[PDB]
Amino acid sequence: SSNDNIELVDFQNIMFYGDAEVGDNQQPFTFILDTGSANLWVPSVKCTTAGCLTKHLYDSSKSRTYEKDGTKVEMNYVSGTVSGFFSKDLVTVGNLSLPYKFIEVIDTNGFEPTYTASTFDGILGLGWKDLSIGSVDPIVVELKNQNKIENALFTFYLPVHDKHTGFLTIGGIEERFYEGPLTYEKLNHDLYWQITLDAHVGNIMLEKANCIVDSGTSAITVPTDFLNKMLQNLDVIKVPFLPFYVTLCNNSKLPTFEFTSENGKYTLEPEYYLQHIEDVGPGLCMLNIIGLDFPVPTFILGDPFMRKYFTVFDYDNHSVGIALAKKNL
Amino acid sequence: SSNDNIELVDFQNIMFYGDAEVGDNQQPFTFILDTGSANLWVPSVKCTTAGCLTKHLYDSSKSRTYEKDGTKVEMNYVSGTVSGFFSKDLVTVGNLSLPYKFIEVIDTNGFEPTYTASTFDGILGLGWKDLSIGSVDPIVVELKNQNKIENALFTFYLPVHDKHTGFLTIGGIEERFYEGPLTYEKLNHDLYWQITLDAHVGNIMLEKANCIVDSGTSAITVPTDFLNKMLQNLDVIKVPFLPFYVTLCNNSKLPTFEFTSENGKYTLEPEYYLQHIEDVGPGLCMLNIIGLDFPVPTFILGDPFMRKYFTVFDYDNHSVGIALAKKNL
Amino acid sequence: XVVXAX
Amino acid sequence: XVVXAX
Repeated sequence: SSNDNIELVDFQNIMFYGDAEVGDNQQPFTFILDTGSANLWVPSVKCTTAGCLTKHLYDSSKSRTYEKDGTKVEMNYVSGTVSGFFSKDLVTVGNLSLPYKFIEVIDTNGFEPTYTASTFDGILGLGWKDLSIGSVDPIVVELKNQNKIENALFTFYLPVHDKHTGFLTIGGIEERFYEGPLTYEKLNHDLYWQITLDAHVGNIMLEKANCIVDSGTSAITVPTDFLNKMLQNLDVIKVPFLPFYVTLCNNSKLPTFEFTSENGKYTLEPEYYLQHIEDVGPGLCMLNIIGLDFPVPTFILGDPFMRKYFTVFDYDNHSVGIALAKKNL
Repeated sequence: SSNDNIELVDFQNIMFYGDAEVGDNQQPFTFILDTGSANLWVPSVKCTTAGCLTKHLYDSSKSRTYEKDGTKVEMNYVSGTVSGFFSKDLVTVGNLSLPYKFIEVIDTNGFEPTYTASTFDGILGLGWKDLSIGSVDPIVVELKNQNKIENALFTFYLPVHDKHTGFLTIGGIEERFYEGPLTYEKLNHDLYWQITLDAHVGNIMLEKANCIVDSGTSAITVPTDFLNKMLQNLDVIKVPFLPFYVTLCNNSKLPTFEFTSENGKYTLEPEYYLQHIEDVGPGLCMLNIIGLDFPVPTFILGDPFMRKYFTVFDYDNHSVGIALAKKNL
Repeated sequence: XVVXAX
Repeated sequence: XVVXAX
């Protein structure tokens, strides 16, 4: 070894969590590690809302390195909102640590039912500074600026439920996690980990699509028009008014997503975007895809993409590295 | 006869639509007639979004009665957002007509994929003035102020698939639509059509709950905590990472809602609220009870409630009248 | 699901 | 589903 690793455990076969600590007394929390945001938050002992009941809670009084701030702040995600106030304390990811500005959340009611239905405590953003609220330098950037890691990069190797755990690796790239070569794609903006790829599924093509690589999204997210055309004659049932797309798992018509650049070609076959729902009915699957429109046509390459492809998030070189993940360690 | 009636058509026993016209020429449109909002909007001919390409579009240059405004408006709903600009024109509802402020929508992507998947063109709000954007007096209020109708009230007899069509009746109450007594519940606020009822499912009780009677909602919506307690008494199948559940339609343990006031008792059995998904499996249903947290503990009595109960929306007396709907006309 | 205004 | 920042 040489790089620091946070072990990742799957949540309900699609998302994944990892643990980190806040305070000089190493108060532990379970996090969604989220390349699609850029703020760290943990629920406070000062939380009053029902969603905090089952959570680990941060107690600033128990940490000598706590530094008061108290600036109020609301953190908004596509899926919900939490609010509280800024604080500063030692954040420990792996056995790397640094003083860090984060949000003590005291109100989680804007993040229900998700928060209560889930077993994470907080979210640890891994995006770029401009995506942050409160102008926070990213953890991995600060760590390299303070010379605590070799490279301002991190790496995701996602867990698979029955097979193996996953790792968030900070500071370096480990060959054990992927097969074949890494291909690098330059960021089109330092905001999300967003790259430009042609997106192809049917005879449907969206050239130069904005593709966000987002560990904190459980699905593949697709422009609504693209999705509608995708599903035309696919024998997929959209349950009226629900983003719930049901198919025979062995539906021969299900296409393969193909995202291409000059550098590389990344595909997502049905086996990666289908989720079994045998308890709903025999041989049934749902498409783990949703339609979502951004100002610019955008795909979120969420967990289903990252489950197939090992990913490198390189701040120094402003790029995402992609390689086929090893099926087994 | 003698009241203004607008025929209503069912969509999969889950929503309903009615037609109205805009401009002095015909220009027909299909609307969600929505007691939970207070604005009228139609997709403009200036809308080039993929959603609008499948819709009947409003051309303001084809109407002499049109008068420009152009003030930018964003309309927000729980289920999405559309944007455009205010216009004014002759809005014809049934055989009645009046000059009226409405929105020409030019962006619909924040309302996808529901907009494209559905066959309605726009939404006609039937709420109170304080709910509107641009302080628009409700159509029915203005119609009674202009002496086109006897009473500032409207009435909903919802269609039931394979049984009968329905009607939105403006100006008066017709006995043909219901059996037994009407019971009037006073509004707790002039905003939504919102009344106070004790809501109970067994020992799960929320006394003096805020209950919004909403024709534009396809589910029964309950506080998330309330849904969680109800789910403890069921063995339904949760859809992976979605707040939706699958059941056999004949699951005898499915809850019957009971809503009680000093004046009346209302019940809603599974036969009314479940969403059938026969195209996924025989006798399969979505639970169609959705957790939704308002600042105040709130139930939305959506279409499922209104399919069972004929409803009278009385501006003059600030009340909702409730009676058992006739099973067939 | 659909839930209609804020 | 879940989609993580605005």
